Amino acid sequence: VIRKFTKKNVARAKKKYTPFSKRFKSIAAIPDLTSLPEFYGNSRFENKLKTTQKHQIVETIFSKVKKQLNSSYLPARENEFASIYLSAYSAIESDSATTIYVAGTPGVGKTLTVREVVKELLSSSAQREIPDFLYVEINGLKMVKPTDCYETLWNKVSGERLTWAASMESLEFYFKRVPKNKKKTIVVLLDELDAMVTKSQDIMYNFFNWTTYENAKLIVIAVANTMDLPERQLGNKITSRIGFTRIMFTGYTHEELKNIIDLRLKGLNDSFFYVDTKTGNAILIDVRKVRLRMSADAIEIASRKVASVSGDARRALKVCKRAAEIAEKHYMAKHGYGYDGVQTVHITHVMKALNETLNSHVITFMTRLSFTAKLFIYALLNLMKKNGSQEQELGDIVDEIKLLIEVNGSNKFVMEIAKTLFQQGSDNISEQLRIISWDFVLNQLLDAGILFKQTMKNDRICCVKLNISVEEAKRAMNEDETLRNL
Amino acid sequence: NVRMMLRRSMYKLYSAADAENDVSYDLSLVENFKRLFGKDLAMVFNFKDVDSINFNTLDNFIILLKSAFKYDHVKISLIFNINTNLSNIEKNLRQSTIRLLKRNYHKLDVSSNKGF
Amino acid sequence: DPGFGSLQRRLLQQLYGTLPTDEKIIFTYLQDCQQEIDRIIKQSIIQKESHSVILVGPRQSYKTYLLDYELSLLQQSYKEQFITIRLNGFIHSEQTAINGIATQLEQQLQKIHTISSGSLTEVFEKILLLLDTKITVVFIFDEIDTFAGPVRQTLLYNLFDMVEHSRVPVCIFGCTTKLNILEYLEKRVKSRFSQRVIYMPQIQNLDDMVDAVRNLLTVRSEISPWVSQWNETLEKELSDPRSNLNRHIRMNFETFRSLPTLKNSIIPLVATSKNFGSLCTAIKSCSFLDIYNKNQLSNNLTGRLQSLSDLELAILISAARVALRAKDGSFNFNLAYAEYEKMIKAINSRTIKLWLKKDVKNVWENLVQLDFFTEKSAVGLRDNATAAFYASNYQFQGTMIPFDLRSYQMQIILQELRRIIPKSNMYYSWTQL
Amino acid sequence: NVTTPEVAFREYQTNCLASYISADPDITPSNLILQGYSGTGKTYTLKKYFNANPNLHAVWLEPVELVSWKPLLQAIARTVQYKLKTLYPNIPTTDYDPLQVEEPFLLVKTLHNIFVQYESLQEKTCLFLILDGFDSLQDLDAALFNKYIKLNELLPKDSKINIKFIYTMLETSFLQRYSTHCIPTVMFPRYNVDEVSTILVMSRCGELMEDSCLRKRIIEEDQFQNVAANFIHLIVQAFHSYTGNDIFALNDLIDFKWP
Ligand SMILES: Nc1ncnc2c1ncn2[C@@H]1O[C@H](COP(=O)(O)OP(=O)(O)OP(=O)(O)O)[C@@H](O)[C@H]1O
Ligand SMILES: Nc1ncnc2c1ncn2[C@@H]1O[C@H](COP(=O)(O)OP(=O)(O)OP(=O)(O)O)[C@@H](O)[C@H]1O
Ligand SMILES: Nc1ncnc2c1ncn2[C@@H]1O[C@H](COP(=O)(O)OP(=O)(O)OP(=O)(O)O)[C@@H](O)[C@H]1O
Ligand SMILES: [Mg+2]
Ligand SMILES: [Mg+2]
Ligand SMILES: [Mg+2]
Repeated sequence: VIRKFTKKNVARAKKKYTPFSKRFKSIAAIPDLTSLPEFYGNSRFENKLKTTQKHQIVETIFSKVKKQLNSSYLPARENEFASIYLSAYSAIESDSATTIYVAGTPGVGKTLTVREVVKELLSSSAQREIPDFLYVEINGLKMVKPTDCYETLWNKVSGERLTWAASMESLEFYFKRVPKNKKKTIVVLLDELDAMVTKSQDIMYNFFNWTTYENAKLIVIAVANTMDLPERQLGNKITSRIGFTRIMFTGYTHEELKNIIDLRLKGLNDSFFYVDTKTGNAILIDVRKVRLRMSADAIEIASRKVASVSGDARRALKVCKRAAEIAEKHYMAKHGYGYDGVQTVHITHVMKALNETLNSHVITFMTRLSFTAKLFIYALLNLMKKNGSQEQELGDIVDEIKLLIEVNGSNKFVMEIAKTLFQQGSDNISEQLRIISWDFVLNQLLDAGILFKQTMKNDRICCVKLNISVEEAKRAMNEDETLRNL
Repeated sequence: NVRMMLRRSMYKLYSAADAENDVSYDLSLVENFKRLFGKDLAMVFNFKDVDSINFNTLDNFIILLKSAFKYDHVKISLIFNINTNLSNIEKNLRQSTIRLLKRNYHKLDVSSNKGF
Repeated sequence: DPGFGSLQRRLLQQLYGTLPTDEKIIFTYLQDCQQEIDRIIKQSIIQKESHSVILVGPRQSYKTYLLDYELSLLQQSYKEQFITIRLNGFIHSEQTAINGIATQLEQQLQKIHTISSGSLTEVFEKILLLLDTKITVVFIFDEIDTFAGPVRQTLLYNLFDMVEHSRVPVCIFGCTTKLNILEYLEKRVKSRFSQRVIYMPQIQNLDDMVDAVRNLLTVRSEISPWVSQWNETLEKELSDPRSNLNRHIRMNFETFRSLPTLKNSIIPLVATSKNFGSLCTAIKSCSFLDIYNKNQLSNNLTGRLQSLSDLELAILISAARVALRAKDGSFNFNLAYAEYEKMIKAINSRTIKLWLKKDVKNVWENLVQLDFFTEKSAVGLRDNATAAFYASNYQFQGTMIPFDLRSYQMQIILQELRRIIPKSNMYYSWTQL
Repeated sequence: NVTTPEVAFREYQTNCLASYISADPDITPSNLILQGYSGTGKTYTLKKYFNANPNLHAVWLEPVELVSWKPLLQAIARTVQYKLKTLYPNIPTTDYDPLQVEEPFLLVKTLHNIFVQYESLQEKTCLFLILDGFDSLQDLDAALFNKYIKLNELLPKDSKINIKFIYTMLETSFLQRYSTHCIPTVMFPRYNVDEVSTILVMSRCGELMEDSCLRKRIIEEDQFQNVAANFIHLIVQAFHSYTGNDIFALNDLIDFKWP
């Protein structure tokens, strides 16, 4: 058979098609799923990434501060912890089904406190105060396809691998018809729910609908970045019909961020260290004893700057880590140390680490361009000063460049550079319609994002706009000693 | 477009050659024709309703088929079903394409009105 | 003699940067940036910290060069401590990046001592099982702006989560030309990013370019008898402020400010020399640089104008006259021919053969083909393959009307033709209205 | 270590070709562009250079026959495999299916799998992939050439076989879209009337003087070359204003008006 096209790289998973409604003859024929070694979960790739080191690492006194300010390593989230914990505990002890929607901006401690509530629930179930439950964590931004959540959750429930539609019918039949005495309670963390709802609202409506079933024994914790995601993905009738718990996560204040930072630094500040003077390795208590500190006002202004802009813990922790890294860079450069009295992280280190975030490189990039690129930007600024359109044709820029060269003939620099600009300093080269490196600087300003150019194959009538603002361009061209006097 | 013309032409060519291992439906089927099937190739293109095909596409397809002239086992014949007249056709084709088509062409009045 | 061949080969390998790592040339104005990059990699492969950092700079600003030199520096001392996964934003799509990561992981783990088997869901789950002392995984992401699209930024989210939370040491080097790269990221992605942005250092003064040329062309190993004399000839030409070499370096500094642009001209100056005296004469004169610069401009709108015939030039001038008189700059074949025929009639009244319409059609097609004319409001060459596919299935209105009625616009205006056409040409007086 | 042949008005282009194209991969650029309009002798000069250096390993692809990007990738994989097994017949290789290449990443993977089985070679070699007419591709989006510039970065640098790309393109504006990449580019400017006349004489006088109609005319009733050259200059003097500097159009007019 002669084919019209070929698909030669099809890789298909060995996933079955038959849903759970056909695994048994009747609803009364289903055994105890808790007493089954494939149900409810009743990582071999670590040794791939393993090797042996030859030389010992020199662990500098600041590397403790850097390692201990990582996001991988619950002050201020007590009402949220209490609310999620009492909703989940009350629904678990009553063998009911509930759903808690948690919203907020990134980095405010949403996933962390939901996980801490879940571990506290697991510890209480270890003391047999509440019945046992399965914990499933489903992240919408960790998927190839949004329907794979259906494949994931059922695989955590039954242990078998199905396709997503059959998994959806299996989960529907599990939460609807399977009796409560033959099943276990399930707590689902639906993180990044906006990643799974972009195409359509099937996953949102299915997961919220399963908690309305009397047989479900299902706890769904759904975490998102906007508050009106259920109100705009489902109607108000549906959201009134489910009745989810609604919890917002406001950004941290500066005092809360400060307590977070020095609770990360509780055992390290104002502490002693035995430091090897020839290598720089430090051991927490030929050897010098060095005290280490971070000042209070540095953390204070860092947490004050973060709480004004974003209020998230990740930025505050990362500027503290960057300040410690800057201090350790200067320390290692001063003492000549390698990789294999009082040491302080100062206010100026936090200032510099914040200034790398605060400042922009647009003006600095534009002041170090060539004369032709600055000529292009100056001609563009002259054109938007004259006709006031904010989009200029490229031919108008060419004519404005030609006019600026022709007018300033008495200037020493323009007289010295015009032969370069229109003949590349050579008498065998004819006078060109464009300047030398015209398309080079046009492509460079388009690649940098300074410019925007429309898609048009006529090079004269094609339009170009500044993609930054007019004031950084004015500040850049007034820095140049050539452009600012003409 | 020219891509669909070439893909349909090479699918029909490969199907007709197989009728009496998959391949790419492009002009490398033409250059590899004697390596696969062992015999020489004579393609006869019949363009139906030439007054209806977009002439830029047809010009680019003729320029595409010009690339097969460097293969010694290929000859190409073109049949144009002209409905209006020949002067209306050559005013829509580019002059280099007309110079290409001028080397050997034959006109044939195929109307039922001719001679009654 | 083999000595000049050895010296020419050494100059060519120094210009292409294909020396070994111990002999590799690093420019002074780059060195601090190199040291900063040298810090971050040394905090990942040796000290097992996790880093994410984006290098921002223009094309040919030595991002890939410095990253490759750092990796090949670390490869000769710690080869069992890290693996390298490299992705490119042009080649890898959102689907094929996962397959590329898995394939590169399985070969790089077999180069020290399956993830890539199955569907995309299974492969991505196995990758997250692998990633989300220990071997450092170093990711080199070229054109990282293409994955920071207005679409779910799934891969950047997962890579930055591997940076923050994973027990595997992970170092990401993104590379971009966009100065506002932080605005491209979604909030969750930006929050998970370390906000360590290295802007690549620019050439600030002419002595930076002079020192870089001195670094590129000085042979610092005695592998030829001509090495010392070539070095002192080089130092004499680079020390003279009025030499031809300093003039060309100043010219590049004011126009391109690009050392690779200068290397592309210096390479066939060295490679076309036949002996040592010819090479010394060529570096004294730099006449080959002028010939090179003349060749690089030979197919722009100036050199294409001088290749036209007098009938082609007459049709171009007539079309420019009609386009200048038109309100929107549009013209067609009929208006241009009418202007041309009244122009030949007014010249012959004060002899020139007037060509017919059928012959002027070929000249018109040749002027369209040489990009002197352009179809009105034509987009031209589309940005991406999807837009080109959408355009290729559309039937444009210009392709069905007869050729004499198609609207066209000039890529060169009448004033530019008056600038370029010499005074002795017989159609120069019609470049004014 | 290379031979620079004689091309009649392309001496600078041949010298640049000798300066850039070499059998040693350390002194050879990854990408080389030859830019010129139609009939400027790009194919002629490149063919003369590669036939003057038979030790250079070149693979010729014309992308006007492939139309789209996927057949171009498949043709690259197929022709690279074919050239390697007719170049090294004593190296046992697995014949990879070129139709499995449906993505640029798949081309990278397939080329890596092709090149790892030639590591038994002694010296590092060059594979010259000549994409004669890249911008003659019919679909031709802007983002395609950027995939081919950066293709060598994804392939192993210490491999025995290194792929070198030589691109031929027509339009100046297409080339000027990629000016910041600083790829070495050799320009082929359009010939003048004298150069066109000399090229037409040297390429068509031997075919005109040995034609069947002329030798039938001398029997019905150096100087044959004189009358063929005189016809060529008469055709040029009559029709240079009409054809411009087009070699092909003047060749058609010569072929039409010779009998
Ligand atoms: N209250 C807190 N106490 C201590 N550390 C915190 C706190 N809140 C956040 N952090 C730190 O900041 C990190 C970010 O928190 P988390 O992952 O819970 O944020 P999130 O609100 O879920 O963010 P996103 O929307 O980006 O996923 C945590 O991993 C932790 O290291
Ligand atoms: N691995 C390498 N070995 C030798 N020279 C190299 C290497 N990588 C790049 N170069 C050279 O370094 C110079 C700078 O180009 P490079 O590719 O490093 O810039 P870039 O900023 O990474 O570019 P782009 O943004 O276009 O990817 C060029 O002349 C290039 O040929
Ligand atoms: N320098 C030359 N010496 C002799 N003949 C030449 C020369 N240049 C061109 N020709 C002749 O003109 C023909 C056309 O040249 P060629 O095909 O190389 O041009 P091109 O620029 O590659 O064209 P295109 O853009 O159409 O592919 C050649 O096949 C050859 O017969
Ligand atoms: Mg979270
Ligand atoms: Mg790069
Ligand atoms: Mg050619």
